[PDB]
Amino acid sequence: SLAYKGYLIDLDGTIYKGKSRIPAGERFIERLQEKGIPYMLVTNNTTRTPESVQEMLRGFNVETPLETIYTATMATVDYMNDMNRGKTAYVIGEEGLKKAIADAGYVEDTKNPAYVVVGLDWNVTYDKLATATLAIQNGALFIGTNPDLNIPTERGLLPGAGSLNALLEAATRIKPVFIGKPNAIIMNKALEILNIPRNQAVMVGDNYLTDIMAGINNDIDTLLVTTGFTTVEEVPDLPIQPSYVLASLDEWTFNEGHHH
Amino acid sequence: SLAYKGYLIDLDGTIYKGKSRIPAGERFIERLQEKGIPYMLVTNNTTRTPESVQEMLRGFNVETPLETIYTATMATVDYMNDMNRGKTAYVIGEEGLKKAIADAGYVEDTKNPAYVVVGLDWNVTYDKLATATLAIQNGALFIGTNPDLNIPTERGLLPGAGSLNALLEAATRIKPVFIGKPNAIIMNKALEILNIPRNQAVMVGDNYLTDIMAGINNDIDTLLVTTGFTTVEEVPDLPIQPSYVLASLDEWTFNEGHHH
Amino acid sequence: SLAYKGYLIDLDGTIYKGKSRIPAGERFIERLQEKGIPYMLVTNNTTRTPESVQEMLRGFNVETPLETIYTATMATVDYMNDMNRGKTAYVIGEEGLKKAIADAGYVEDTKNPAYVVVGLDWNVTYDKLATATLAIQNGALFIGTNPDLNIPTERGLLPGAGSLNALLEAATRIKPVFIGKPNAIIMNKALEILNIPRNQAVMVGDNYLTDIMAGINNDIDTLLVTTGFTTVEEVPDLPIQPSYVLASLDEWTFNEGHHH
Amino acid sequence: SLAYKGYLIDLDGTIYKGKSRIPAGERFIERLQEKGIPYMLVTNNTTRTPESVQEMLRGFNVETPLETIYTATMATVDYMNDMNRGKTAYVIGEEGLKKAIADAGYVEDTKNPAYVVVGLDWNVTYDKLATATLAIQNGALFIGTNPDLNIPTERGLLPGAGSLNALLEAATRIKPVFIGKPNAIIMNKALEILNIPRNQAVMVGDNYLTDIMAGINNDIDTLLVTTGFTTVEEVPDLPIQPSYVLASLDEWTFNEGHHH
Ligand code: NA
Ligand code: NA
Ligand code: NA
Ligand code: NA
Repeated sequence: SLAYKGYLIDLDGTIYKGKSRIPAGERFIERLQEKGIPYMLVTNNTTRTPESVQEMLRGFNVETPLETIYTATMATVDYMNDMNRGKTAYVIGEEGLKKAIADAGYVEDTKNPAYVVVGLDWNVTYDKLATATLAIQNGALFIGTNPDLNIPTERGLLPGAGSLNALLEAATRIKPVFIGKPNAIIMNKALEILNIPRNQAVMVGDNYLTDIMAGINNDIDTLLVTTGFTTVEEVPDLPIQPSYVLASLDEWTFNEGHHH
Repeated sequence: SLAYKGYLIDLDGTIYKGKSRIPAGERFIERLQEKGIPYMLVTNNTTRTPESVQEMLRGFNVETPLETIYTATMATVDYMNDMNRGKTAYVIGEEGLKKAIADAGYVEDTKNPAYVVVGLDWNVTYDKLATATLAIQNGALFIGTNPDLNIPTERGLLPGAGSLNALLEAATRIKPVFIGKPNAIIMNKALEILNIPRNQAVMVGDNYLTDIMAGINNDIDTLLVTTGFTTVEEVPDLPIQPSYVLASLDEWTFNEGHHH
Repeated sequence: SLAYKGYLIDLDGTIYKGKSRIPAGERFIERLQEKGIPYMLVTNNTTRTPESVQEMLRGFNVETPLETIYTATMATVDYMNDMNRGKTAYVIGEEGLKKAIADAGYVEDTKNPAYVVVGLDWNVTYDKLATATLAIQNGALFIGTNPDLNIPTERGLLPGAGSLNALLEAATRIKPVFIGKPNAIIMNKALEILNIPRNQAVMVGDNYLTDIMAGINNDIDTLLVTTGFTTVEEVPDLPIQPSYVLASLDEWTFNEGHHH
Repeated sequence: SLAYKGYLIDLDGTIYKGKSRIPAGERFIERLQEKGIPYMLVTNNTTRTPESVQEMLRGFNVETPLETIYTATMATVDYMNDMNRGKTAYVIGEEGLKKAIADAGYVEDTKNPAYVVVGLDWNVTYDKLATATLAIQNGALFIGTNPDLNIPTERGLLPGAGSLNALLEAATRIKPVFIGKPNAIIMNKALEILNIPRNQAVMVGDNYLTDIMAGINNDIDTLLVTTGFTTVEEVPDLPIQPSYVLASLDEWTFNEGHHH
């Protein structure tokens, strides 16, 4: 009857919601901190530095150590460093991702790069896509930062990183190695930093396809909170139920545990 | 032992090859004309008017009546007119396609168009893709002009119309109605203009996935000539052999026929 | 303002429903007959001879000439005869399909058949699937009779012909040529027998994915009647609306027409 | 310049080949043992107990502790125990898999089982497939033991577990959680038993799509030995090269390491 010993937690839709608060999300982090329970904040977003995420969270009454924040950009860089294929890349994405990759020592090579890395680019163009296509055809290791097919905006549900990757997969017949949730690489790396065994951890989030499938596919218990992307109405028809479903994180006691 | 009574024929790779001649292709049309055998020239290209195709072919010693030329742009417009969903559209593509659609009376509606039509756009942008995504989500009838995943260029095999459509299918979960070869709509419409029964026609081309599958999927005999996209080396491993495989159209006698 | 000149019409779910009547379906055929309007009854079912369909329909007060009935089995045989690849086949399916193929002169070849043909087999086995896999790998022309993923039964929605084909596509990497609705081959052949131009015909049925997509994908107007597979509640969320949606075929006047 | 500290190693195609020896594979294990380097033998096969694998390996001059053997059956049971959805299952597979699941306390429930588990069944039938389909539709957690599309036999490349899963995915629209290589679950669990950090481990095998993609997708260095499924000729066209490619395991020194 041991309680969970560590937490992996989504941000947008869970701890805050766009520009709006989720006060129970703020209290969830507050309570983790008061109890001394380790956690990681795990996001597919590739546009912010961890410093920027940390500062943004202060506006929602969350003061979290820098080292608790783990983004798909960090995991992408970490994977590139591990695979050790060479310090050249061609990148499609926002400045945050491009700067992280360049800061890690990867220099732009538009023709024979070791890596082609593709995240959301709000200003993607045919020519960027053609450049990536040829580079992939020429043998670069093709990485997608995150598989999300859409990104919610004030305009509506626009194409996400996963849709841009879909164009290149169609054009090259090469499937990208996707780093972000629900895939293994970001989960393994976040678990490593958490330094708690997988069977003592819980993944907490609002998004069934990224957060909850992250737990199902990687064998980690799951807490779905219905404050974000996955609506209350959608829960009954989920093919695989999460370990827990909550309307508010205030319902969580921290006494919950695996097989407990 | 009746010879084929009509021909459906690809252009680039078959009658000419980019800026270069295929002299036996020119002689194939010459011989059709001398024998009085009806034919259509059927292309997935969406960037030229039939007038432009006709003029271009003169440079390769081919003088063909305007009415022999049938492009994926024409078939797209014809399909839109038939389906009669309304005279509004949002189009991704080159000027040739956009002008044809506007000339047909479709006015641009970026929000609630009856149709979203997607062909190759050498200058596609995130914002054009986002606009199409929302319009499709809002209920527009989503049409792809042609399914080709790539387009050959001097640079290499770049993303084609089919790859741009792939991004939108990923972002919307809606599969486009593809008009161009090897799909039925362009084939039915070309056959209609040809005015010869399907079982008395042959589809002639260089490209297995567009021309030869056009015949296999639509039940029309096929002549593969290995002067273009599908190489001589690839022929043995084709999953379904064409009705005929030729190294040069000069080998064709016009005495060939169905079950003959 | 010309009325439609010919009809293509689904059976189960439209003219009758399993063992139960749809009286307005019976009256639809009665009215067609009284008005002298040509029609075809077009079904993906591969288990009955057209004689058997004709006799069964008598129990639902429908007396229809034998030549009005066109099944996926007939269209499969017709396609095999047209493609003229040789009088050998390996077949997965029920006795009705196997007998039709043998009656057409195709002899069983388990190793090097010209054709592999796959429909629903209520008693499919690993060994039949392995036999078909090897035969396809060896170069046989792989045909699926109909693409339906499921078949409704008293037990529930069981795997259909399309699901059996899916196993073989996975095992061989070869996609079958699917004959049945909504694909072109059965539609072209039914239209040929109907002998009415495509733009003067309407496809009538209860099943969006087979009957209504048959019209959308092949450019034929569509009448969805909500007495069968596609429910009234599902209509608003259809990606492409049918030309007409009716709760009962009694609402149809026969004065309806294309662009009319 | 630290050498790898642990090994994950495929069996058939790597340590032996069907009924035939790979003597350098036997010497690879001998050398690991002499050097005291920990290893796991990781296989997608679901038909043998680890005792049976251990006995079989003795015939190839390999004496390995029982605890070094980790199969897709073990990992499937482990995952079912972890997910803790209930002690009922419906299983498609061979007796080895069925016995392991029953030994773990899962009782057969053909209607409302907590789990549906699908591996290769040499005698699969329509009725077993229909039973699984309904059980999945009814909400069971659908698990595929291993994703391999084919299984090599004396007859040829027959349908594998992944192809049987493909039928059920088509019939249900539910994708299985695949346990076996190259998926994360079997890799994480083997790594756990190995008790060596991921970045100090190497995955060794003959099969690009299962063993080498296991390393690429899960961020573990890879040794491809060309004695089995992936041929020497196929190596140049691999989309992502392994960390090492060897013609014989005799070329490996055990001085090789990560970034070393
Ligand atoms: Na979220
Ligand atoms: Na061509
Ligand atoms: Na029906
Ligand atoms: Na192997």
